[PDB]
Amino acid sequence: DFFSLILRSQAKRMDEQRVLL
Amino acid sequence: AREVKLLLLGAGESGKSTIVKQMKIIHEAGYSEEECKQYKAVVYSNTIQSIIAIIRAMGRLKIDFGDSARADDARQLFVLAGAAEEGFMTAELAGVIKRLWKDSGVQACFNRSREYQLNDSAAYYLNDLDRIAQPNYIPTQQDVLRTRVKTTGIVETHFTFKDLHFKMFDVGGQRSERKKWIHCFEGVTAIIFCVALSDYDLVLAEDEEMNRMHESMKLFDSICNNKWFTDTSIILFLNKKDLFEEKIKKSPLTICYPEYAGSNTYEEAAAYIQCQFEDLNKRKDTKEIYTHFTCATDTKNVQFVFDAVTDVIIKNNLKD
Ligand SMILES: Nc1nc2c(ncn2[C@@H]2O[C@H](COP(=O)(O)OP(=O)(O)O)[C@@H](O)[C@H]2O)c(=O)[nH]1
Repeated sequence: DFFSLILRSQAKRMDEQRVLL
Repeated sequence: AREVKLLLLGAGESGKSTIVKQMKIIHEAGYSEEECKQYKAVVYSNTIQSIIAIIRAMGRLKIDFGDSARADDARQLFVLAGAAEEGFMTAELAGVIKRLWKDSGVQACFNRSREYQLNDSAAYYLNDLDRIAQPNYIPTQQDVLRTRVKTTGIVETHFTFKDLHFKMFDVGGQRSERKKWIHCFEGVTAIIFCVALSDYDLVLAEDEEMNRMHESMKLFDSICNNKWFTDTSIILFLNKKDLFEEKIKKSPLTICYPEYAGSNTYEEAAAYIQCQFEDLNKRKDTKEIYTHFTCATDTKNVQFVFDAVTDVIIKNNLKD
C-alpha cells in the first residue's frame, strides 16, 4: 500500500539519537 | 499564482530535515543569535546521545576498550548523561567524552558503524568537542544544521525566491493529523526524493527483508510510478556523497549490489546507483528524472543544486 510504505519508511530514523524541541 | 509546492520524500536519515533547515539558511534570513542559543541544549544532548550509542554498541559488537581505565568513564557518562539538560557541559562531563572519543576501542567501533546504527552528526559534534565545551559557547549555523530533532508531524517551510512563492513540506513519518498529511501529496509541483548513498554498505539488519538501498529503491519505484504523480516533476537527490566517496574506497559496491561488475571508483559506483534508481521509472517517454548528487549538510552545494532545480521549474512553466 502506497501511503503505508511511505509512513513506515520515513519513520525509521534513530529516535534514541534525536531530541525534542 | 506563481506558487510552487515541493514535497520532500525518502527513507529516514536521508537528509530531508537538513534540506528544510538549509532553505531557511539560504532563502530565509537564517537563524538569529537567539535561535542559535536555543539549540545549545540540542547540540549537547546529540553529542551525549552519539557517544552513548557508540559505547552501547561496543558491548553488542564485543569490542574491548583501548585502555580499561575508560570503563569508569563509561559508567560516569550514564551518571552525567542529564548533567547538561538545561545548561552547561560541566568540565567533568567534557572530560569523560573527550577521553572516550580518543580511546582506540571506541574508535574501532566507530569504524564499524555499518554494523549498527550511528547517526551522521556523531563525528561532526565529537570532533568539535573542545569548541562546544566552552561556557560562552553559542552554536554556529553549521552547528544548528547538524542538530537532530524529533518532530511529531508535518514540517513546513516557505520562502520567496526568483519571484516565486515556495512551499516545502517534509511530511515526515507521523500519520496523526491525517487529512493535512494526505494533502501534502496533493497539487505538488515537484517531489524531491532523497537517498543516502552511504547506506550502500550497511549490514542487512535483523528487521529487514532487503538492504537499505533496495528499501529506498522500492519506495522510489512506487512514488515515481504512481498515477497521481503523472504531471509532477520527479527530482532525485542522491545525497551523502561526501561519506559515499570515502566508503567506496574501502567497501565494494558489491556489498549492496552483488551483480555489479564495475569498479570501486566514486564516479563509476555513483553512476551505477543513479541507473539502478532511474531504471525504476516505467514511463520513460512521458517522464524524465532530474538527478542531483548532493551533500545536504553543505550550504554552498545545496544553494547551487536548488538554484538549478528552480531554473528547471522556470523553464518548465514557460509552456505558457
Ligand atoms: N556527512 C553528511 N551528513 C549528512 C548529509 N545529509 C544529512 N546528513 C546528516 O545525516 C543525518 C540525517 O539527516 P536528516 O535530514 O535528519 O534526515 P531525514 O531523516 O530524512 O530528515 C543527520 O545527522 C544529518 O545532519 C550529507 O550529505 N553528508
